[PDB]
Amino acid sequence: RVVYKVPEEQPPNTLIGSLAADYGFPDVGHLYKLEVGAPYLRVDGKTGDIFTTETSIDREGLRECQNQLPGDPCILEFEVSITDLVQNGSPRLLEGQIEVQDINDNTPNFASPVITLAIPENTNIGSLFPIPLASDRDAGPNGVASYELQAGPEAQELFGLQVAEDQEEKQPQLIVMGNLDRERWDSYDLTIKVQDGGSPPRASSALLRVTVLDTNDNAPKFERPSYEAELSENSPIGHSVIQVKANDSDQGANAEIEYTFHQAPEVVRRLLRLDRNTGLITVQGPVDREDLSTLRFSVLAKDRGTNPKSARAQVVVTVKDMNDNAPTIEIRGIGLVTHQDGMANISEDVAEETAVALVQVSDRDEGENAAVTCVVAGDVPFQLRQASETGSDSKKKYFLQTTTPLDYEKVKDYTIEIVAVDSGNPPLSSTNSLKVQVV
Amino acid sequence: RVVYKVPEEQPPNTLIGSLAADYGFPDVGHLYKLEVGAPYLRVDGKTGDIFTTETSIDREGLRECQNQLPGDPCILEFEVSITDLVQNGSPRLLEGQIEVQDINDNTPNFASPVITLAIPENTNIGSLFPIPLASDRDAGPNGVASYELQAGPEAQELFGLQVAEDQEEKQPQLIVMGNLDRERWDSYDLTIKVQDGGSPPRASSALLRVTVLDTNDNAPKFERPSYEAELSENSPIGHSVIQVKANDSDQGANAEIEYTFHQAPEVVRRLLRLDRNTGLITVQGPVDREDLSTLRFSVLAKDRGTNPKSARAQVVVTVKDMNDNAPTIEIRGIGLVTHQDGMANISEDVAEETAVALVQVSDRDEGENAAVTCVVAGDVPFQLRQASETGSDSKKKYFLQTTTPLDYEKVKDYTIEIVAVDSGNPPLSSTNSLKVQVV
Ligand SMILES: *[C@@H]1O[C@H](CO)[C@@H](O[C@@H]2O[C@H](CO)[C@@H](O[C@@H]3O[C@H](CO)[C@@H](O)[C@H](O)[C@@H]3O)[C@H](O)[C@H]2NC(C)=O)[C@H](O)[C@H]1NC(C)=O
Ligand SMILES: *[C@@H]1O[C@H](CO)[C@@H](O[C@@H]2O[C@H](CO)[C@@H](O[C@@H]3O[C@H](CO)[C@@H](O)[C@H](O)[C@@H]3O)[C@H](O)[C@H]2NC(C)=O)[C@H](O)[C@H]1NC(C)=O
Ligand SMILES: *[C@@H]1O[C@H](CO)[C@@H](O)[C@H](O)[C@H]1NC(C)=O
Ligand SMILES: *[C@@H]1O[C@H](CO)[C@@H](O)[C@H](O)[C@H]1NC(C)=O
Ligand SMILES: [Ca+2]
Ligand SMILES: [Ca+2]
Ligand SMILES: [Ca+2]
Ligand SMILES: [Ca+2]
Ligand SMILES: [Ca+2]
Ligand SMILES: [Ca+2]
Ligand SMILES: [Ca+2]
Ligand SMILES: [Ca+2]
Ligand SMILES: [Ca+2]
Ligand SMILES: [Ca+2]
Ligand SMILES: [Ca+2]
Ligand SMILES: [Ca+2]
Ligand SMILES: [Ca+2]
Ligand SMILES: [Ca+2]
Ligand SMILES: [Ca+2]
Ligand SMILES: [Ca+2]
Ligand SMILES: [Ca+2]
Ligand SMILES: [Ca+2]
Ligand SMILES: [Ca+2]
Ligand SMILES: [Ca+2]
Repeated sequence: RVVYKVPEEQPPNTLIGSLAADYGFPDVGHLYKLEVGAPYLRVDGKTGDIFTTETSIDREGLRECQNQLPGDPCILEFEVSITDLVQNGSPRLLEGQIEVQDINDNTPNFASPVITLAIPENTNIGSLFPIPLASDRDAGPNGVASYELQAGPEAQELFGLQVAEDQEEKQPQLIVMGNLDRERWDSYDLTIKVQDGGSPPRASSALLRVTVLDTNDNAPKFERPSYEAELSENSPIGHSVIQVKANDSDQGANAEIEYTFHQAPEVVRRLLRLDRNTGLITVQGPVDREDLSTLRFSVLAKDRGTNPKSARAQVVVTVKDMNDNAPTIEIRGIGLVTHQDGMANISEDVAEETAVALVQVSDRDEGENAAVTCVVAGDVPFQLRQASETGSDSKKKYFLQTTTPLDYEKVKDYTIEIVAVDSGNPPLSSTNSLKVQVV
Repeated sequence: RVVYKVPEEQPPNTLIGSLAADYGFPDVGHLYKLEVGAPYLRVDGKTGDIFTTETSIDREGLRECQNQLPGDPCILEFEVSITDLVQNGSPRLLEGQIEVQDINDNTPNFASPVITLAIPENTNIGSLFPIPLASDRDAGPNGVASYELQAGPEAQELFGLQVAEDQEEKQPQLIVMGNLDRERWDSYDLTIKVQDGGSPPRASSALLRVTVLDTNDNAPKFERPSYEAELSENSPIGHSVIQVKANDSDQGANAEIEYTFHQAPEVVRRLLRLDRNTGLITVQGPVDREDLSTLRFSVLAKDRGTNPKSARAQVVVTVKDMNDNAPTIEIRGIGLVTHQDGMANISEDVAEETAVALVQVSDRDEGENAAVTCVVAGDVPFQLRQASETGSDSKKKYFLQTTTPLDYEKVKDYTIEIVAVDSGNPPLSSTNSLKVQVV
């Protein structure tokens, strides 16, 4: 009817207590038989002495106390029946109770010998991150008592050990104490150590890995800020113009880049295609220099981050000239010489070095492809003389003057064909006529 | 019945000849009427004098002599009838003939005031190239007599004027006297001048253009002889590896280049694609560094000439490592400790710092992705000690030794789980077990 406090895991045949403190007398005509708790306990039979056995009483692994709360003790009950050896025929039944005293026979440890914590790279100082707890099958001071953060020099002054001391359970926590930057270090090796509070203390150690996640904190940047390239007029579709490239220090989709035309006039969009993945600018239209000599635009690199960061680069492509236009001869009336549908009305009186018509010839190409030379065909008395001076210009003009004295009778009409050709390869030629009619 | 030689284009009423040399007498009872050649000739009627008219006799443009050969003269016949004025009733019929003497009234000229000759750029010295002839409506010395080649300084000492003097006709010819090279000059401006042989002489001048055709005499050349590039393991299909570029000084199809793998092992062909037109090498397979750390090959640029000229360029791509392989834990028997299906048979006698098994852990990645750390899980009396020294190698090995004194009774069997993790981002972990059974 009284309780007996006993340590667990005692050695066999350890005296727990004597019922001498109870009502019976020592070895006095009473048989002490045990009826309950047979596996663990054992009685002297003659005396009221209780003893242990070779089946060690284990607080941690005994049914009676498995799902228990911290405050409650581990109890196992027993029933010792005493029968008077004087043949009196009425056994007494003494109910008894054992409170198992705990002892530090279990080590605290973590579910896994390694722990992986994931911390965004620009988390503000003071941020907390929980660590998986260590469990101790023991109770009281023999349970989890204190953690400790063992880290290297670099890791020190970045991470600290703060512990929520909530009566529920020890909550360990990693406090961020410095700025992280995945583009500098993306892995840290901490070591966490746990101990229990009974002496001598038990301990465990798990490796705490801290990897840092990527934030889109870096925008893309182009190899060089601006791009130059040349491209031949009338190039074949698919011909490669230039390749633009930018790279981003981030990781994953925060560094995956896509290229797109930024503020490109329609005229350029029609003629150029920009492969968004490879950043390759190729031709997709008729590159005609005479329409546009040089095309300018800016390309945009955008990383695939949720809040994507941009980057701009200027690019200019100069179009190299091709000889795809022939010279053009125009004939018009100089001074008082009216022209109409390619005809002229002249008298045979003013006949020497007299300008009849003014011819201007011009070629839309560049340089040697517009270096035009012009002459008069056949045998007709009309010289082409240098009209005026534009320097060394590609377009020139000539006085179409007379070289002979004319007479209405012998010569009646004319048909003059002027021929022009450019110094190209292949060369291009044009011809234009003029029927000077005399009166 | 006699012939009369007369120049053409005479002035009207020019005395050609008198029939006084014939049988009749001057103005003696004979009427001289003209019956043939009315348009051009005219007779005095009283005398036997023949005269011209205002319809000028033209050798060049008269029907009687159009399709004639050089030797033949221009003839026109006439019939003068004489009737005796003494009423004798039997007219005599005098047949006569005029040979038109030629005079230099026509200028030699070319069909076109400009002539375009096409000369391959590496034609050997001495090669001949015909020039269109000049035509002269005149005949004899009044016809084409001599050409002349008027050229600039640069053109001089490259081209000469040689003339086939075949009795058929003057054949002008341009003789090549120096090496041409379209990659140096692709256009030349000669001037050809023709004259006739009657004095004063007539002349014409046509511009003779000489353009040079392209021969595939230049092979392509790469921007730089060799190419380096980096490429991340397991890159997405289509990702741009590098762009190779070569250019050729020729023109047209002799400079159009196509790029193809030259002597590339199949392993590289499976993983890389080379766009033959743009020369862009992109990814088309699983880039696995552990299979090949760096891929080397050579690319070929071939111009589209009929006899195409080649160009080779070496290229090496180093594969950047990714953490796509987890560490591997192997457990094997050290010394006299036989292992079988992950078991061991040990006695509790040798118990302190006694190697039970040998563990070797290794990661196929590189650097931090193979920087492995290894530990023992849970609470079990077995320490991992540094087995031996490979320096700072990525693969390590540990003695799996005992840390406590064992006894067959209290401890009966074990299950040890070794855990390994690499210093990657993300990190990869592996685990391997070993059931050491005691006897
Ligand atoms: C994004 O692109 C830029 C520009 O290409 C990269 O920066 C460049 O990286 C190369 C490779 O290391 C550097 O080459 C270095 O050159 C110096 C001499 O200039 C030499 O001493 C080194 O041994 C090395 O060969 C280059 O200097 C550097 N340029 C700049 C302006 O930074 C950048 O690395 C790329 N991004 C990533 C994530 O790789
Ligand atoms: C085929 O590609 C080669 C290599 O890119 C071209 O040769 C290069 O042409 C550029 C453009 O003129 C040259 O730039 C020059 O640089 C010098 C200083 O190095 C500067 O003083 C000049 O004003 C000019 O900017 C470059 O030097 C030259 N490199 C070599 C090795 O020749 C070549 O032109 C291309 N083929 C064709 C037909 O264009
Ligand atoms: C020349 O005069 C005729 C006569 O009326 C006229 O029809 C023609 O248009 C004139 N041409 C020029 C160029 O003056
Ligand atoms: C241990 O001994 C048992 C007994 O036969 C045997 O079956 C087993 O294979 C042995 N294992 C080792 C690792 O020696
Ligand atoms: Ca216990
Ligand atoms: Ca404990
Ligand atoms: Ca305990
Ligand atoms: Ca950062
Ligand atoms: Ca980042
Ligand atoms: Ca980014
Ligand atoms: Ca054009
Ligand atoms: Ca052009
Ligand atoms: Ca032109
Ligand atoms: Ca007149
Ligand atoms: Ca004539
Ligand atoms: Ca002539
Ligand atoms: Ca003549
Ligand atoms: Ca050449
Ligand atoms: Ca060539
Ligand atoms: Ca070529
Ligand atoms: Ca791989
Ligand atoms: Ca790898
Ligand atoms: Ca790895
Ligand atoms: Ca023993």
